[PDB]
Amino acid sequence: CPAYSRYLDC
Amino acid sequence: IIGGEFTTIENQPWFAAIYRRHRGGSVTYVCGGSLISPCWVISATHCFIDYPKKEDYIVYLGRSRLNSNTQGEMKFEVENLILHKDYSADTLAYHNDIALLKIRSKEGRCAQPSRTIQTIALPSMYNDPQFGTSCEITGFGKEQSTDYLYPEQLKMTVVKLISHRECQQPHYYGSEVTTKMLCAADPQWKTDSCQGDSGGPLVCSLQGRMTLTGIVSWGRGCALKDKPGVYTRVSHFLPWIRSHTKE
Repeated sequence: CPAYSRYLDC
Repeated sequence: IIGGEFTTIENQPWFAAIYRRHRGGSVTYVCGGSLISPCWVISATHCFIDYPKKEDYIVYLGRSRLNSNTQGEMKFEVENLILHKDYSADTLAYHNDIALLKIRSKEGRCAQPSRTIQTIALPSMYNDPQFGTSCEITGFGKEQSTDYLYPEQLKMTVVKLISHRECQQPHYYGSEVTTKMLCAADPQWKTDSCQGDSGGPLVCSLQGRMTLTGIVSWGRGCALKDKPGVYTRVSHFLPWIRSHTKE
């Protein structure tokens, strides 16, 4: 994951 | 959503709730989206990149609650899952973070507008409001960065558009933020989107109309000083959108 993702799986 | 208020689908009738069916029969929330025409929901590519199979996904419209039914919701299957060819993820951010889902019910029908279901308008190409414009975001995302559970009731809040000039300062994002992206935040840093809000709409009033101005993409933390939400700049993707949907 990118460090700043707001994706629920991250 | 950090801060802001609980709401219902009626106040955000284009919001789509997107779920993934698991191999053990369990079904879990993936991301938000927006209804831009009856057969089409727009969202973020990063939501679907790890599991690219359109058969794993269910889209609900008219839905105010995350794990329980709302009267008036409609369930849809995904007929195609169109991800951006140029999507990419950095150590920090996402690029070209946009996706399209063409929806049909098991009855082959597309969305019927409702008290609880309405489409949202796309902006004119390269047309955006000015920095400092108040806009609305909606989602089922965490209410605090430290939570492990998602709220059951839909939420929304208001944030202000930030200039690319201000978004690029070094103590804000720097060169990570491109012109394919829009930043927005609370002037006091008290409200913001968060994990589980991604794919969801940033909605602004642009020349009278409620317009879909961005798609929740990334940000460092939620409601963190000097760290605004970042969104896919919709107005910069109309041709991509028209190609894939004018079908």
